Amino acid sequence: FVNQHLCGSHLVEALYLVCGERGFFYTPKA
Amino acid sequence: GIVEQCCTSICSLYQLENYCN
Ligand SMILES: [Cl-]
Ligand SMILES: [Cl-]
Ligand SMILES: [Cl-]
Ligand SMILES: [Zn+2]
Ligand SMILES: [Zn+2]
Repeated sequence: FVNQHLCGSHLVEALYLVCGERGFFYTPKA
Repeated sequence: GIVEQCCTSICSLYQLENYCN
């Protein structure tokens, strides 16, 4: 299975770098 | 959502900018 909790940890650190000062909302549920 | 799109295949920086505010 794809471990969404471990992937999500990495995706939020990637969003932090790509969005910068714009920020972002992270909602797991689809 | 982002988890569906970017955990089984890689998302480039241009794809991940779609989720910024
Ligand atoms: Cl991992
Ligand atoms: Cl990523
Ligand atoms: Cl990355
Ligand atoms: Zn990891
Ligand atoms: Zn990544």
